[PDB]
Amino acid sequence: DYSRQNFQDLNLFRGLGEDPAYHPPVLTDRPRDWPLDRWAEAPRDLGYSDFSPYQWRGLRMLKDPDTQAVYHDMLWELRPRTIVELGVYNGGSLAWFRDLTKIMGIDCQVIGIDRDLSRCQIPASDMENITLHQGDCSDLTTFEHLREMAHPLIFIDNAHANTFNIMKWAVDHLLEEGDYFIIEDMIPYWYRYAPQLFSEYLGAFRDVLSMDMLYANASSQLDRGVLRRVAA
Amino acid sequence: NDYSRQNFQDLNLFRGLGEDPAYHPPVLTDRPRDWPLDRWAEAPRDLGYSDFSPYQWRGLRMLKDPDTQAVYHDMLWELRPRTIVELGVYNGGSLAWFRDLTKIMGIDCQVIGIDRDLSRCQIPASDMENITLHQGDCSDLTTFEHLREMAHPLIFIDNAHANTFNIMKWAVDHLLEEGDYFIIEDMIPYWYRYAPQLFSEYLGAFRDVLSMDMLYANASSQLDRGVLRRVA
Amino acid sequence: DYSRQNFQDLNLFRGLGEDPAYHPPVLTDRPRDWPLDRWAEAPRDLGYSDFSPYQWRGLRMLKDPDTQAVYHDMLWELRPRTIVELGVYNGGSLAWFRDLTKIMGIDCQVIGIDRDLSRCQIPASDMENITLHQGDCSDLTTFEHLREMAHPLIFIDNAHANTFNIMKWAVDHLLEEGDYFIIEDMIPYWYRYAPQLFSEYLGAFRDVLSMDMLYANASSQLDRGVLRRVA
Amino acid sequence: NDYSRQNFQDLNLFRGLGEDPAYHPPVLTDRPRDWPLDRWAEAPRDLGYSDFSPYQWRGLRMLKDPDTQAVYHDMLWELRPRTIVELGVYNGGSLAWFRDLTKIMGIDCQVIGIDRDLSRCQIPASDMENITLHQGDCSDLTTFEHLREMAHPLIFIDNAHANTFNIMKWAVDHLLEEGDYFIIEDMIPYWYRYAPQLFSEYLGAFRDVLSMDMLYANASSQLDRGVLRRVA
Amino acid sequence: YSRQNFQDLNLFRGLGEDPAYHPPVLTDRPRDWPLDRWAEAPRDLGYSDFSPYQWRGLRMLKDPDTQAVYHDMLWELRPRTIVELGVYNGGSLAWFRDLTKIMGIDCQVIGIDRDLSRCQIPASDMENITLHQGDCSDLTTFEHLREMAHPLIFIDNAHANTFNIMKWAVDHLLEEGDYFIIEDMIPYWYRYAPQLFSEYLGAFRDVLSMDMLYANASSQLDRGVLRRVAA
Amino acid sequence: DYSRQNFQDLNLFRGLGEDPAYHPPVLTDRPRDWPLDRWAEAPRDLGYSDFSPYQWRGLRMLKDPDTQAVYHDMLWELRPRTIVELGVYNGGSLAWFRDLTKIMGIDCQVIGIDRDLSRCQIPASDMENITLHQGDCSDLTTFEHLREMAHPLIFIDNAHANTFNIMKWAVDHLLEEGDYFIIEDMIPYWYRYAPQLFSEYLGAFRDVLSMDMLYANASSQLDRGVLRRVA
Ligand SMILES: C[S@@+](CC[C@H](N)C(=O)[O-])C[C@H]1O[C@@H](n2cnc3c(N)ncnc32)[C@H](O)[C@@H]1O
Ligand SMILES: C[S@@+](CC[C@H](N)C(=O)[O-])C[C@H]1O[C@@H](n2cnc3c(N)ncnc32)[C@H](O)[C@@H]1O
Ligand SMILES: C[S@@+](CC[C@H](N)C(=O)[O-])C[C@H]1O[C@@H](n2cnc3c(N)ncnc32)[C@H](O)[C@@H]1O
Ligand SMILES: C[S@@+](CC[C@H](N)C(=O)[O-])C[C@H]1O[C@@H](n2cnc3c(N)ncnc32)[C@H](O)[C@@H]1O
Ligand SMILES: C[S@@+](CC[C@H](N)C(=O)[O-])C[C@H]1O[C@@H](n2cnc3c(N)ncnc32)[C@H](O)[C@@H]1O
Ligand SMILES: C[S@@+](CC[C@H](N)C(=O)[O-])C[C@H]1O[C@@H](n2cnc3c(N)ncnc32)[C@H](O)[C@@H]1O
Repeated sequence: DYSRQNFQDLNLFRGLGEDPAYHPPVLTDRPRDWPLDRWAEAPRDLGYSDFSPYQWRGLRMLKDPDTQAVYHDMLWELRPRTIVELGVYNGGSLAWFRDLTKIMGIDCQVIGIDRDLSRCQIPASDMENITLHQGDCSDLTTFEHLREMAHPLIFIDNAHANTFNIMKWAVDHLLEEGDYFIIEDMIPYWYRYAPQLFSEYLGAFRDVLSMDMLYANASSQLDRGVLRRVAA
Repeated sequence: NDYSRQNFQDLNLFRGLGEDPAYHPPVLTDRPRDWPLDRWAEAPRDLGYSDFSPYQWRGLRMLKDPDTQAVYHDMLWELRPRTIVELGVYNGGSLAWFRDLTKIMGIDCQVIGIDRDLSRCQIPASDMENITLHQGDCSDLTTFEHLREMAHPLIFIDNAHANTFNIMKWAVDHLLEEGDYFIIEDMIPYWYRYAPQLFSEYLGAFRDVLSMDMLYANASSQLDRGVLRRVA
Repeated sequence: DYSRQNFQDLNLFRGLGEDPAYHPPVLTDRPRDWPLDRWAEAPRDLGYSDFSPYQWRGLRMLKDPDTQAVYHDMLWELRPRTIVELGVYNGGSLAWFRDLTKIMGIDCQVIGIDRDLSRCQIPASDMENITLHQGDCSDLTTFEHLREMAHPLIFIDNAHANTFNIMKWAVDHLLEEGDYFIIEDMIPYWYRYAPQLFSEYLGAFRDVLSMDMLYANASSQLDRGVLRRVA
Repeated sequence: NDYSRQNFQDLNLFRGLGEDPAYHPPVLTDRPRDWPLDRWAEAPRDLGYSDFSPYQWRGLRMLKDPDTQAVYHDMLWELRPRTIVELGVYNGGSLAWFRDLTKIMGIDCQVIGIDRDLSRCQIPASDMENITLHQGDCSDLTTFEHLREMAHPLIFIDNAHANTFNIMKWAVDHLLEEGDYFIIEDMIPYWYRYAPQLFSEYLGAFRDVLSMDMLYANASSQLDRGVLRRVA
Repeated sequence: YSRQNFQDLNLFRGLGEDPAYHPPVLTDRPRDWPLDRWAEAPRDLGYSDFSPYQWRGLRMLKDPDTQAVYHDMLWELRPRTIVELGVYNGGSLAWFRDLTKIMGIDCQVIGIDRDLSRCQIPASDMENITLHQGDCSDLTTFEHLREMAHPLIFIDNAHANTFNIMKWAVDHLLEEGDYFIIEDMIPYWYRYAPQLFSEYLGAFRDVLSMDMLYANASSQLDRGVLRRVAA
Repeated sequence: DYSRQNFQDLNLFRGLGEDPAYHPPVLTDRPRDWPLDRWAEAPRDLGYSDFSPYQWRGLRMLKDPDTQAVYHDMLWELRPRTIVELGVYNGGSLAWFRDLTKIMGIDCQVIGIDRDLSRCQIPASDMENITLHQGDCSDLTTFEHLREMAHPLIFIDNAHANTFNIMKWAVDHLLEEGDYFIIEDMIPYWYRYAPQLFSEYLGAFRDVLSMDMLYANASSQLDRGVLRRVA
């Protein structure tokens, strides 16, 4: 029935899905064990929904395998001492960045920054190398607090509110040479909707930032949003 | 160096809309408008401008694309609605359209337009016969409690997408009679990716009161599986 | 039925279909009302032939919505007083130009020309500002007989017969600075079969005609065929 | 003013035929015919000329593309035809091809050409063995009587497409035998797209006497769904 | 199954299990589809489109698009001698001979291979074709033939030791205007060894050239048509 | 020039490439730093050969990120105490498996096998729990010399010789309920090249092995190769 129900806002779920806990996909319309003597007879598509079906030790990943492939290459090149996500959801990306700099012999500090850090599904006792922080984007004191951080640094942006003042402040009071400011997912959508202003705003950074063309065309998500600092 | 001699804005605002609600025509960059016929074959065969939201009607911007337009023609012609409503307004270009078409078709419709910010609206006052703007939110349902029993048949369109199931719930129990439509543009395919289970339920609780109208349902990218009506 | 039925030269319908009168599409492999408790299991395709579904007030359209949006832009910018369609079929294009100019507030006179106006479907009543004309294109008296038209103006060829002579006449006798001559559909085809002869022809007009590259690439049907007097 | 005194031949004449029935091989424009191997990779990968009707056979043009040819090759092998009829000659390239193949295959097969206009036929007289041309129109069925009952089996091929069903009618009642082919190259899809109802109803008529040969019928773009043959 | 031996399915790579031509068979539908249900009939081919091709009851691994190219090439440059290196069932062999026969070309076909046993050409049908057993690794398999008339086309369908074989040809065989072609494999050699293939290939700039008329005209011959240049 | 040089049989590089050591991509047609005042005018294509540009801590990877996602999910479910790569080339996938089971907290011992181990690239400082063997697949001795190892067990065929015969001995002598046996890459090629046999051979194992549909369709490389043991 409809007349006895109250509905949520499914907008809260965009680019995220329902639940930050991992769901292990199950098959509906086929047996896991397909009989081999009917090999050709078996269906070729997935079996389940390919929305965001990507995990890391039972923790959901918002970055697809290609975006992972990029971040791996980038990490192995820069040996980044600090990696700062800005937008956390379930924390999987944080548990990845840690687990990865670890086997790379990079002693790295991974920092999450979300105003709501309650969706984090990481075990209490898996949090070696990590520092969370609560703070809204429209206030720049949030980011000052972490200025005595080792370099090289990679600032990823995954909320993307007040991003441009965060960039202006970054350049003016944080990024050393060849540190990465990365805007994930949205940059093309800003050029879709607002071409005149975007091309002005980005174009203002002409002399301090620049797109890194090794990584910038190498994944759907990072497409055209990977930046770093120059000498000037 | 233009970075610090500028204050930057929020550009998330323009998502789906574009920076200016007033119509500006396309202009050409890499070609002339007047291609010489001696070199007809040399002519570039691509468009020449942002294919984002080029469309228009009588000098006002239009967000419904030509296919969508088409569908609402066939729809209006078949149904002959005495009322159409547009939750969500922006430049009010689609209101002018709905009004002009019904007029040409001999239909005595009244177009309504419910926004919170009508300031963007662009129609000349002098050209507003059979159009009414109401202000208010999609959160609380009083915005709609003053919508009189206007004439039927009646088409409801959601374009804001906020609390758009509680507004569905109100429309079914208070307003829609047989044959009346209720159309969620744009958003139904994204809600289905981001919540396959929850959406399939919320939507299914209208089993006995609403059916998707296949004739128009799969005939536009914007109206894609977002066209519903009553059969009580 | 093979030893009885006699047949209709089915080439007649090449391009237009069987019935010039509109008939809404009906479903076949479907209910119209798909149940919402099965929303995710409903077909995604259209469910009816997408040949020419398009219409304008019970009249057939053979200008897909995209082409429709082009001429609209064109009509808005130019504000023409005359729009000569050439080839009528059902006259859906006729009524839709007169309707559209009407809302735009423009004093416009639509004129269809065709060797056969017997499939025109326009209601008797809805004929304000539409002047029909009978005559073959391979007769240039079809064109002389025309009284003087007002400007600015657009000339649309959908008959694609003896078209280059008709370009010669129109330039010589009718078209003014800024006026369009628009060949729908056919340009790429001629350029596919006779590329050498097509250029020869098109290129003669280099001093009197240009491709308006603002509209020229904005619709399959108008693909590289929107011309107008640069003068 | 090159237009003032240019004799404008009617361009509709060349529909799917071209300017000239005489074969002339294609010609490079933007690229040297011999490419230097030092710059191998920077050599362009697009054809070079117009893919409109590039094909040929012994200096005669071929309107039947290689996909269509393969089909005819397999059908000639299987059927070992004793007679083959073309309705619509043009340059008669297909006429030569059909005969040259039947000779190689070791098949006594008279080839026959029918056309109201045989002035474009390019087959030299010295190479006319086993090929009989025929002046005549489609409308007039008298034309087909003097097919002096040729030997079977037998492939009828409609390339003219005029009064076609009224030829089919004749052929069935007068010329075809258990296994003989009646084939309509190209049009069948276009008639279905233009006259959906009347075409099914017309094609339905020949149900008892004819079948589509599903082996060949989906086998080339040009022969597509128009390879028919005598059942029972 | 536990006392079974399984063959190397890589022996059948790009060839298939049987060198004989058998004709395709429809499983899921009738050969004779009924005309009342014409619109419901499958649009898809109806069987495996991997090497479905044949010439007079022999399998053809050259597909139609490639045959059209070789025809143009034969017709233009009447060759006195064609050389396949790679034979399989010999359909390319008896094809190359048959075309030359209808063209009035006095042309000798020769096929060379370490394995001929898979050849399906009957003895009655060997006129002007000649088989040879020899290995690529060994260059002395080839000098047997520098008493062969020109013009000459020389196809590589084997892919072993190719670059050494090319250089033997350029030095000891090809006269100006003659063809050496590599079917299928150049584009994979470029994929796999960008730097080494470009080298091995650009060594022959002073003696060979990519024929641009014949090169981009099939899948199989992609960028492998080469010929001898003016000295 | 050519007549001096010796040419490696370029087919040795089929599916692998020239250098087994990793090298990072190098841009040719663009700077690495594109200026922001002309962001919109930058190229959208990659900038290098997408042939096999993937890596893992300085070692090349021939499994693509898709395939690496499937192998993750698999490991995390099975927690294999033994993985067996059959074919090794640069040893990169050998390491990746060892690295990943390690951080998952699994005590898994990775095993590679090859006829040729000289290409392998893994530093000995970083060799923990990786065991190599030399041996042809040809010879069933290669495997009988393999010592007992712990389950659960994934057995990957990445080299594709004698692949079915190996499967037979794997089922008889090595595999156990729940253990895998995955033929990466080749199975879809064997279906096109040899359908009749490929089915008779695969289906001969119907009683013992099954296609794990959860992973067997989630990667173009693993596509329809993922088998697993089941009583
Ligand atoms: C939208 S999610 C990340 C999704 C990711 N961009 C994707 O689609 O792949 C970003 C997180 O940042 C938080 N967030 C949004 N705006 C913020 C702000 N202004 N300051 C701090 N956190 C914010 C949200 O609560 C949310 O959990
Ligand atoms: C997609 S635009 C409207 C499109 C409009 N029908 C047209 O085509 O011209 C979305 C509109 O919804 C309005 N809107 C967004 N959130 C709203 C809310 N919570 N309550 C009422 N209106 C809202 C915005 O002001 C905006 O004008
Ligand atoms: C394609 S239909 C018209 C299309 C329609 N007006 C539109 O806007 O899309 C072409 C029309 O031109 C007519 N026609 C064909 N040949 C003609 C000729 N030689 N002279 C005059 N009219 C001709 C036909 O009778 C037919 O009605
Ligand atoms: C497409 S061409 C022939 C194609 C050629 N047979 C082939 O191999 O594909 C069409 C031919 O039909 C002929 N034709 C057109 N109308 C005809 C008619 N009414 N009666 C007989 N032949 C006609 C034309 O002269 C023209 O040569
Ligand atoms: C692709 S098939 C030949 C294709 C066929 N001739 C055609 O025209 O399409 C490959 C052939 O090359 C032969 N071959 C492979 N390696 C060879 C070598 N090293 N020496 C001689 N022949 C070889 C094989 O015996 C096999 O017959
Ligand atoms: C696709 S690569 C293996 C990639 C491997 N997964 C990795 O990255 O670690 C193929 C390998 O199979 C090996 N190989 C080929 N034939 C073989 C055979 N008959 N016996 C053993 N190894 C063989 C080759 O030497 C080559 O190293």
